[PDB]
Amino acid sequence: SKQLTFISAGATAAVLQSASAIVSKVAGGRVQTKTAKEAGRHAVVVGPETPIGVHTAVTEVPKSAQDPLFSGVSTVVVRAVLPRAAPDSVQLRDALDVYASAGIDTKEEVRSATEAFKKSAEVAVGKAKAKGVKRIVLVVKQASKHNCINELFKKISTETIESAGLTTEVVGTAAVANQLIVNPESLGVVLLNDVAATEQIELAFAGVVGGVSRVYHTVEGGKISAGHSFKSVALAVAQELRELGLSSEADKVEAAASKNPRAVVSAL
Amino acid sequence: EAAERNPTGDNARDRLLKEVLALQARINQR
Amino acid sequence: SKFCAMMDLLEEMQHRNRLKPNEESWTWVMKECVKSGQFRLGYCIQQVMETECKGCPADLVKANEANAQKAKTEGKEHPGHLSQQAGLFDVKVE
Amino acid sequence: STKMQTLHKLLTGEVSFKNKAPVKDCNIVHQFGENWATELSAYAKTLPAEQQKIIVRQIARVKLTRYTVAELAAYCGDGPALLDETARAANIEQGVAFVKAKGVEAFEKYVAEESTNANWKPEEAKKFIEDVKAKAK
Amino acid sequence: ISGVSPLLYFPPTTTSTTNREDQINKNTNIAIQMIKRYKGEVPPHYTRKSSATIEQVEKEIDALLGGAEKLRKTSTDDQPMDKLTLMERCLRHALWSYHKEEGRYDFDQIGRWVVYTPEDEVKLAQLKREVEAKEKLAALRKRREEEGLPGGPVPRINWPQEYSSFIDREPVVAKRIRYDTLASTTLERDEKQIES
Amino acid sequence: RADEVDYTNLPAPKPQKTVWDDNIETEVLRKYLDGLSQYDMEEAKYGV
Amino acid sequence: VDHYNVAQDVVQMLTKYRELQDIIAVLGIDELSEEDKLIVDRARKLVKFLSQPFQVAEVFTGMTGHYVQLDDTIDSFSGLLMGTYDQVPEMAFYMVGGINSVLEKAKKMAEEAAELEKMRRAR
Amino acid sequence: QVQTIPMIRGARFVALFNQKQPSYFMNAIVSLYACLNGYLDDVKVQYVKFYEYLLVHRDLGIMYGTAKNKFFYMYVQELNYLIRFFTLNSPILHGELEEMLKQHTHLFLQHYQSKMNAIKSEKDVKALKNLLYSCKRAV
Repeated sequence: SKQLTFISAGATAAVLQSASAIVSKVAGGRVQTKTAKEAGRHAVVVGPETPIGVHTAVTEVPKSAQDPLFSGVSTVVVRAVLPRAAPDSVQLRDALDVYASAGIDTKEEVRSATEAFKKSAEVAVGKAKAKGVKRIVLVVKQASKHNCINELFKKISTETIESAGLTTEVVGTAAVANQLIVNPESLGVVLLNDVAATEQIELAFAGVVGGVSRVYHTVEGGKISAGHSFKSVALAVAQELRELGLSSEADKVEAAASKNPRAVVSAL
Repeated sequence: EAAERNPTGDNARDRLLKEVLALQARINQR
Repeated sequence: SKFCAMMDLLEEMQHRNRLKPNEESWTWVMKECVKSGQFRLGYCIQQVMETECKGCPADLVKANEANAQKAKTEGKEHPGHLSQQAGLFDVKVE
Repeated sequence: STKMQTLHKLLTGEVSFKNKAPVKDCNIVHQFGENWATELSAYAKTLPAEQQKIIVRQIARVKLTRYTVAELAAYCGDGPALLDETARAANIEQGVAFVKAKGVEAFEKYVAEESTNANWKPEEAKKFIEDVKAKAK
Repeated sequence: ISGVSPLLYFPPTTTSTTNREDQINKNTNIAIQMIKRYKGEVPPHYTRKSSATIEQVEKEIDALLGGAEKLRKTSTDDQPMDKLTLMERCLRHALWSYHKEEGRYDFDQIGRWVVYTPEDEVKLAQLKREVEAKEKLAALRKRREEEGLPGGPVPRINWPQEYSSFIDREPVVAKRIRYDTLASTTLERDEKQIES
Repeated sequence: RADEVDYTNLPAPKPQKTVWDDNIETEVLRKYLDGLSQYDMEEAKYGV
Repeated sequence: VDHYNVAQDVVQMLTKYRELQDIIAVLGIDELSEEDKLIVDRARKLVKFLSQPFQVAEVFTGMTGHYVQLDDTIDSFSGLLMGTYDQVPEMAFYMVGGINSVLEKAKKMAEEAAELEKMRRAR
Repeated sequence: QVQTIPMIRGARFVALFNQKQPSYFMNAIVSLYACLNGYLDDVKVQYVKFYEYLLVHRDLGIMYGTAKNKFFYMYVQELNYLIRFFTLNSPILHGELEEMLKQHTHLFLQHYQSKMNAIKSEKDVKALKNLLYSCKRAV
């Protein structure tokens, strides 16, 4: 009856097959599992690559799945995701910076980028207010190539955050990545501009913590789960089942993920 | 003709310089 | 540079020790230019030998020309940066 | 005494480098020697329990910092404890592909070059090259 | 390079397909994409008042100027021009501007019948080098294809030295990845499609 | 017993600008290749 | 390099100003050329612009001091040499710190004179 | 102000003597020979350094497709030991030396000095000064 939408973005077939086996064995057939390329709700996306239709890329440190090394840490990493076009077409993150050099008009692209950053900033400040932090950390790659996208990102993110009444501290990519991996307790809320390096940093943090499921906020309005490894995907499925209204099944998947990361399907 | 057809700290100085001279023209008028 | 080292030696022999280089001495210079691939230098040595010595060995002259043509075919006749055009306010004086 | 105190502060984040460089496994080895972990662990024993736990946790995090961000994202998806085995398997798989692609003798020369570039020990390189060859057949 | 690495480094030769046709075709999609936005809309269609071919016009011009050859008299550049000279200059200027716009880049006559401002000589010199440069590059990449070498230009580098002077592997690693990926890909674009 | 060393002082990684072979392909991509060199130097200085 | 170029230009302009000061003492201040009647002006603003109010003298002189950053100094003098600030009154540079102070003092002078005109026009 | 030939050449020589770093033997002697033979008479004094920089580093003959020499190019640094063995007034090197000097002078007067004499914009004037300073400090 119900439907779970599986999106594949750069994920090996083994992970997708494992996810399908886990849901089928745990759900028992009550909820069907259909595959697609875009969704707004009841969706799990497998693979490092960002799917189409997501504007925010928040991730946290769930209490249950905290690794012993990172016990007690509490930091929220939100990556701003610009609208994604077809693979052949030039992505906005690159078009916004190259068209200016080429002299092409960049009005519509700026407007689209501004809307995405505003939504991401609103999500980030909401998380910061909920956690109670007073200052957030913006992350922008300091490469000369990305001298325009980051500038707009800083201009808009600081504007929205300052309007909300919180402080912003701008930093690069290398320093923040090292701090987040070594001393993450000194960062409460960190926003990331839309760059390939930031995506890798978000994945690295999501994995080093012990394997977690990232939350993507789409244009249509909602939350979709995202994973890249066996444990992360299993947690993503468990959260998705919990959203559908399945508590016991979600707990079993979470327990299986904690015990046997690479073979959860056989473990449960 | 084509050039006519087509069309932050430093901006503040330009703003002040323009505005500073704006009153200097106005005082001369009346 | 072998060519620079040899030319300096000839200068010592000529201008300080007052000994005139012979044909063999100039033929060790021409061989290096052919071997190194410095065809433009070979042209000057060829004229030097003809002016002072009893001409230049034919094989070296032909070999030198062969090197020049290969550079011409390969576009290496001149350094690349020299052909790039620049204006009054575009020459990046260093 | 000063070296251990400086190292403890640096790992704790109290004091950063002169240029605010990231506190990586590379930079810590750069300024505190190859066996900084061993001496620090021995020194930490002369400190209260809380400081000992922090030192152990910081050392473990620094060791995890020994990988690049891309490697951590690709291989550390299923936890840090399983990172080393996953990375080794991925590294071995690349060797197998190279061997099947451009022979063995060139691969042997390439492994020698990479081990030279990686500061790896001859025994480890020989152990690695033997393992990949065995995996092939 | 401080700190012995946790793993060795290997070539990032991940995907082998990337067929030059497909990659070039993808490169063709980008080229057409950026140009349309830069130029805007295709200009409004125009209906010809008269029908005539460029070759016919050139032949008519040649016939018109051929009958006055005996009457036509040369003179110094600074001296005043004659009716025949003015007519010839105007006709040839229009004809060669049309040809250059079309694509018949015959520089020998363009430099004669179109160059009247030093700016024009500058433009001709810039254009002349560009065409020759593209021809050599296409031949070089054809010869490179005949020699089966990576199309992407190779930076003259010794990576064993790079790791040495560097303090950490991460910047070196990424640098290797970028150039290696650059070498794998070919920077060619479809020719006929763009000209349409 | 005087000062020994400043353990909090690392040497700055001395960057090197990548040099491309002087060919027609380099002339065509002179602007393209220069940007890559600048990006590489920026990455080396900042770290990533 | 920019700092060196600006400093040399100021020195050269000041030296020329001294030479011109000899000729204004011969033929009055009109008889030199147009160029040497724009050099005098921008070099009567440099001299006025080199004075700075020290924070140590706030109590005695009353006027608040200024700490001019090097980056501001190079730009402030560089712009004056080119001729961007050729319309600002000369006195706006006397005992002021930075280019922004020159502009704000100009507002306070232009607005101050505005009341004077309305007074002298009236009454 | 009567400016005879000795006065012009003397003024150019004084300008050339301005140096910051040691000059390679070939570059120095070639520039002196050009000034001595009057190739710099048309070049303004303030532009001598820029003229020298183009002669040594750049090559206008190769740039504007008007090269006829075979070996005597300023980028061939190995000619230093041939100039030191034969002299720039030899039958072997004199002929090509004059050709490149004449071409370099003609191109410089045609392209660079003409534009430099047609600069009035304050921004352009500032840019020209920066160029001259750089040339003076580098050959």
